[PDB]
Amino acid sequence: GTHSHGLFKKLGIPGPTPLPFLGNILSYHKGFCMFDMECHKKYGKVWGFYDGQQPVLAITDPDMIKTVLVKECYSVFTNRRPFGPVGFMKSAISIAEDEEWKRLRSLLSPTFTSGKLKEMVPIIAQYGDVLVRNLRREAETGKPVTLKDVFGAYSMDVITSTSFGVNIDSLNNPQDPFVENTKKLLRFDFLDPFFLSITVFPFLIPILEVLNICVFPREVTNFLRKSVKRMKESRLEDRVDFLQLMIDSQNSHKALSDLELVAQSIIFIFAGYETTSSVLSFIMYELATHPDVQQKLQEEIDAVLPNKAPPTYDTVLQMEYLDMVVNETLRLFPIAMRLERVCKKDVEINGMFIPKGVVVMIPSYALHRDPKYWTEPEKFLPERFSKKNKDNIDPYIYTPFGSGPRNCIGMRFALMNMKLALIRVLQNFSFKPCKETQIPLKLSLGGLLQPEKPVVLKVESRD
Amino acid sequence: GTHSHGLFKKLGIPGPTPLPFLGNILSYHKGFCMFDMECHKKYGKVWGFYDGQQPVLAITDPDMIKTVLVKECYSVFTNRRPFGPVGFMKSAISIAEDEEWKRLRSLLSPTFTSGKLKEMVPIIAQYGDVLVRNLRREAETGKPVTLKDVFGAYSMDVITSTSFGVNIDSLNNPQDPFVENTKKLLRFDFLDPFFLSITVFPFLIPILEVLNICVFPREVTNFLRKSVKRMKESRLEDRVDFLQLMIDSQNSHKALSDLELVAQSIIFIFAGYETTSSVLSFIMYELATHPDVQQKLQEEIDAVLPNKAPPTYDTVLQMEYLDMVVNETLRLFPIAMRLERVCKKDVEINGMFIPKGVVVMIPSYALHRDPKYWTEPEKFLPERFSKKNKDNIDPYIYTPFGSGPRNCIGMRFALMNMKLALIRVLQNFSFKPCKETQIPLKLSLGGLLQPEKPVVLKVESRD
Ligand code: HEM
Ligand code: HEM
Repeated sequence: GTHSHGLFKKLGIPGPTPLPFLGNILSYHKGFCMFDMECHKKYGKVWGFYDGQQPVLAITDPDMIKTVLVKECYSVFTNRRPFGPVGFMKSAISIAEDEEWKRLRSLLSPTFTSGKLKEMVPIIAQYGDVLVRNLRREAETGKPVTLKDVFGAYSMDVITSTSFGVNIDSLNNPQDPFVENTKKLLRFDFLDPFFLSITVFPFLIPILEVLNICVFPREVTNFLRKSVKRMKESRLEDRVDFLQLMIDSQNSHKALSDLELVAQSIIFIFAGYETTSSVLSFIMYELATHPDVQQKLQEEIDAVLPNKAPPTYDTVLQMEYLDMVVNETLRLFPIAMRLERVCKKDVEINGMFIPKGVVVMIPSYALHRDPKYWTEPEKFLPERFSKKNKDNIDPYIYTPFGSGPRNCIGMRFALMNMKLALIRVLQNFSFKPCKETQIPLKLSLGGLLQPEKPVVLKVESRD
Repeated sequence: GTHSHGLFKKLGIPGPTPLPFLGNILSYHKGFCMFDMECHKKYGKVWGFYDGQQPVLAITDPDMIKTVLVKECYSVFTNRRPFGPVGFMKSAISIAEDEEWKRLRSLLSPTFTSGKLKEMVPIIAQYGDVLVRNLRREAETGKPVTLKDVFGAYSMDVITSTSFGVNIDSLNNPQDPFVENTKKLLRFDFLDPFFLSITVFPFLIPILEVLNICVFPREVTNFLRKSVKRMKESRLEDRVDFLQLMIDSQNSHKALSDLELVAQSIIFIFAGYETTSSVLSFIMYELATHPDVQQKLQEEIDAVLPNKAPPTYDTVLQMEYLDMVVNETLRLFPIAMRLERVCKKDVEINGMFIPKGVVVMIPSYALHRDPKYWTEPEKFLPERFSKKNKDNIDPYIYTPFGSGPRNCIGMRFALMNMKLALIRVLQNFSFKPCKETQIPLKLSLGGLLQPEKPVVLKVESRD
């Protein structure tokens, strides 16, 4: 339980001294973000710690971050950390490694071009209209609104239609079989008891795989696998969704196997579902607690889109203050918290030796709130991202979507999705705090960047 | 227990149908060689089977064998099969993989040049004199001699002196601490209950490694590790052995770490100890049961080395009939039985697709006795290897030392070692069957190519 706990000592790298077997995981009692902030503050630009026996090297120099995420991505820093028993989802692009990831990224990148996105915009926009209709119910009864619920439904609606052409008002069909399955693809809490145990007993992962025990719910993955087979078999006899693009990609490296395709369909839900709804909720919390910013944003929207004109791909990209609001919220709440890459081979990068097998970690949350780069980092200040000020932002300090060849493949889609939701909602409503609104917002101490209590807000119709 | 058991069926490759969990391991009840001979006979040039869940593709075409062992060695077929919990012996050259093997092979190849070998010959020759002295005791009492005992002692003597400068008459110091340790580095029986269980439960290997349970005896490896540290620390203050060559290589890729060095010292014992003594025993069994061949060999020795002249590097390499006898015995008894390489990536080689992760196996024992290539393959016929006949021998059918960049690194040393022993012994003695000699020889049904009963022979002094 100590074998590798001498590594950073031998390399002269500072960090919290690890306990046998556990390493440093007891320092996670306040979650990832507080641990990373405290280590940054007390150890400086680089430090190392141990998740069980696994050494993790944290780096904060932007030039070093570029070398890892960009310059040496294919040669040395290709893969993320393996995390638990995964079964056939081994073929999902975010979990695949080395040449197999490189292949999958090539097969799937044409699916995320601006041209495919623009062709999807009318689809996503339809569910913004559904969102507004549902919000209007509660704006009329005066009941406070739980944001994760309404933005969760929106997120689900956009996924099911843009992924499979499945058109559902999920907020009002919460027991449609397709919705009750996809709702279960939530983000993993890596500080929960199962994942803590796997970190201390990583040698048990092969035992779980041989028993077909999978961190992705078996019932959900099998429902989706058989649903997809049915859509594929259909369709053929008699759409601009991700499934159709992937189906088309199967007829011209060696094509995308049928199982590989279902794995991507599932991982796209997992990657986009709770991420989008969380960020939307943080944004509306910031707008509700900064009425001046909400008004300025509604003024911009009304100017670009007079008389509640429906948003379009081009009109969205025109809105600079909208972009500034989205960007500043993601500075405060980079829901990934950390970026990680395994070091595949002994390397020396910009001054320091990094041994094979170390996980190199970029603490996005901590860098996003680092006073060296950000004046008053705890304040919500969209003007940081104005054309005036934004040139002073280092792209390797601000990394809410990662960076380089393995960054977020759905970044453009997620930005466009969230902005289209925000536009439609703000055209129709203003959001204000309740007495049940938690002000200021407290973050959870678990493994997910989420509010301590669900955000709840009053919705008032601008009509 | 069936996941991968459909692979050869899907590829249209024949082979014995596997049972759940076990695969084909129940067919090992007569050992590796009989299983490989029977499959070759009933399935043809290629077949597949499963060691538990691991698929193994057997190949017999010499052009395909060259492609695997030679042409695509670095790109695709670099590594042997992982086999059990190995601990720090992970750094031993025969167990290392990919770039780390390539590095170790580069660091260690200068240690096995003809020039280093010739410099070692006086050392090895000294223990041939010790062998003869010990044999003479039993040639005088008339007691039959157990070959593995006398050739085991010889093998040990040559190792301890050529590896560490440790000069011991091990047959008469059988409880010297250094001898009692090195005697334990015997070949693994992969059909024994532990290794059968590991084959059926390969998922338990990580559990064993985390508990520091190692297939190499811990007490032996630690005795040798501390012995080596003592020799290294000594020596320095105040030799042409492998240790000295490796020590010298540490002062000019990034040099050979201290632990890496001890790992090679241990693996060289493991690789050469029981291998050399087994082959010597097979050779003397063939000479004793073919007196005409033994006489012709003694006649050649007496002609090259009149009046029991001591053998030299150059005189050994002059003896053609000696070479033919050694080579034909190794045709009958290729103690490795099989050569193996893991397929690192999907490839198509000479006509057939081979998927990633399959073990490609070359059944040396079966090819060595294949009637297509060998007239009367069960007969001991040294004239096969005469300059007359030897051009008709395919170097990828006859592979007692493997082939290509990852062949036996100690091949020249082992040949020179065995020949020097045979020369000295045959200069002084003739070996004849006893009534306790098993004729014809029966092979064991376990996992090692060894006689069923120990070979025992009468030794008669030519004086
Ligand atoms: C606001 C919403 C989202 C945020 C903040 C976000 C953030 C991130 C981050 C930080 C990464 C890691 C990048 C790196 O390691 O350098 C990532 C990866 C990824 N995201 Fe997103 N993401 C979001 C939405 C989405 C959506 C909607 C999709 C799919 C439609 C998606 C698909 C992926 C995939 C596949 C990866 C792994 C890429 C690869 O391994 O090649 N994400 N995301
Ligand atoms: C008659 C005695 C010996 C026989 C029949 C023999 C046979 C073999 C065979 C068939 C291989 C596998 C080659 C392949 O996979 O293509 C091998 C590998 C090897 N042998 Fe030998 N061997 C003998 C003696 C020795 C000795 C004396 C040493 C060391 C001094 C040695 C060191 C090695 C090593 C290190 C490997 C692995 C090479 C690598 O992985 O790079 N062997 N041997």
